Amino acid sequence: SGFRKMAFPSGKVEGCMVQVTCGTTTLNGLWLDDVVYCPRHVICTSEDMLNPNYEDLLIRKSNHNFLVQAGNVQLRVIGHSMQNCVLKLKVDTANPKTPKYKFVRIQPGQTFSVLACYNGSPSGVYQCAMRPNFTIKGSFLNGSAGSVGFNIDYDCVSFCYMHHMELPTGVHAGTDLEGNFYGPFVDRQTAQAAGTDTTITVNVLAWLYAAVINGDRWFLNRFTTTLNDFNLVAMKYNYEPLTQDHVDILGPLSAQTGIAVLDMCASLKELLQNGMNGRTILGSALLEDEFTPFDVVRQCSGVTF
Amino acid sequence: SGFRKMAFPSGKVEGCMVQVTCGTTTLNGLWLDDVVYCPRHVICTSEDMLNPNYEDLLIRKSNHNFLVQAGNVQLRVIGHSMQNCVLKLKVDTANPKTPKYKFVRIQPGQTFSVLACYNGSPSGVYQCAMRPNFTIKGSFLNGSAGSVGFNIDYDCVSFCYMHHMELPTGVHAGTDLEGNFYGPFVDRQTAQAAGTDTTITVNVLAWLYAAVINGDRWFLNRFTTTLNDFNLVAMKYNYEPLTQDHVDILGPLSAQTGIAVLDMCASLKELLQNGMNGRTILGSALLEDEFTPFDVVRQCSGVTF
Repeated sequence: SGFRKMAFPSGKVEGCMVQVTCGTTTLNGLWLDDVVYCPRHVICTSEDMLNPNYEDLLIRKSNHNFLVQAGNVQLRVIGHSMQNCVLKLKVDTANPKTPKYKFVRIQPGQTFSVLACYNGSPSGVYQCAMRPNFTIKGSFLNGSAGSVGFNIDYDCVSFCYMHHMELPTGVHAGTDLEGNFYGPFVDRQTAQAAGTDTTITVNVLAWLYAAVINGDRWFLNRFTTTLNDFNLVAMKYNYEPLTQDHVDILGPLSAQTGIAVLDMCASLKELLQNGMNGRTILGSALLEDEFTPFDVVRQCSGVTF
Repeated sequence: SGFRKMAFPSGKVEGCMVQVTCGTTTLNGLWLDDVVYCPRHVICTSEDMLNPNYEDLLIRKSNHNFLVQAGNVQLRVIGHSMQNCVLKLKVDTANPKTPKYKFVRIQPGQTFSVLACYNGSPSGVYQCAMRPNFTIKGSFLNGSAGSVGFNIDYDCVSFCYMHHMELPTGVHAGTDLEGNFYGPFVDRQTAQAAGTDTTITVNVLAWLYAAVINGDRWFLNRFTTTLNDFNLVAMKYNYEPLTQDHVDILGPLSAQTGIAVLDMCASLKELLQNGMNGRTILGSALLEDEFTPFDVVRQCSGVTF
């Protein structure tokens, strides 16, 4: 019945999006309860970009110097504070659109939906995944700093990301809602770059299982292999090595389809060692590593929120 | 700065979604003002799937026999009517979430976002395009009939599609909000199938222009060609033939990049006649035909709503 990349409905999250302007820089922030969260480098100026020191900028900042906008409505600020690398300003106006929310930190390989917004107005929503080098291959333009990626579980919203900068290589770096950076990055213009990227294995295995579910079975083989062999193959073809947790997590899909994991390992090894022979899987001629097993289960079972 | 497939924020549309139940069949509908629109085959039963006649069923239908669910809230229905192939039930409760809306009919090649819903609750959003055979390659499971695809223009929402059935071939068919079917399809369980499909040229050209904008210009050539030659090669490789409107519409992108359309036509002909030589463009090894020029302009210029 098809298999398409879909993101969570960005209905509750967009209601808490606000705009903040300080001096000459303008971007967007999140408005939960009566505290607004924004990137810390909004107090930084063009001159401060060579070497910024944030404690002096924070102590020298006053309440009136900061302008906060919710669409056309400007609120009032009665206090300010800083937490790690994220500024949280005490705003006297509580947000009636605040949903039930949780703050979580995600490990590499987990997928989340990002609501891209410019100048405090939403523009679009799409899915993305955390690369092993702690980067995301998203689509952001200038002035888009402050967009937040989120996950939805029934009623609770889990926020996991917040855009901060764009690397010279064309990838993006961000921090969690508590101010901790994702990977070895700092908010400065020194020699900042990411490491070597490796394609994930669990995501491509889940994608293959979804393809088998949808009716594509031409790549199935009749062989069985060990686990050290697949670990060596993954490390040899630039893939993250497989573990016992990664072979247990595929239990639901394997039971649903009836095909063992080692057979899929052999099939994937034969696909890598021989290409796709010109055929395409789910309309793609290359392996996709942006489908976690949970996404495959949810889309193929119609779980709704 | 990246290039991803993103859909419109489903915040205003999500609040207008409601659920209906009649007899044994249950699905979801749209609630605008104080009239609800639902697919017309809800009044059919298991026996009616061989040869249904709707006039008698509407004659015998009463107000109390129809159950409407707005989340947990049940409304009141005062009267019923049908327009073409869509049921319009007069509900005495006006929808406070009704936005500024327009009803439009789209031609093949235009893209829109679909808010998939199950049992009256949203599930996800994704982009899709109207194929020349009047079908869409979406991801819908059983009981998802009634989801509506929409477009957003600043403040006005344009609704263009509504899911009705799943073809045996694995594609979907739907009707506009007025009730006219998209292509030769009837809401009956008989011999129904689509025609031959072809890849749309303008979407591929827009995708190539976006790739050139992002900095991937390894396929650029130094040749010029006529327009009849491109028409011949498009019809030769099963592409929709190009026109003068399709060469004028690419004016903005071509002026922005400074690359003539005929040069891109020659590059595309040489790509099709020789493959991609193992290289990839924007992370895909196959040509993409789901990016209209408007989408390319909007994403590369950061137009927000």
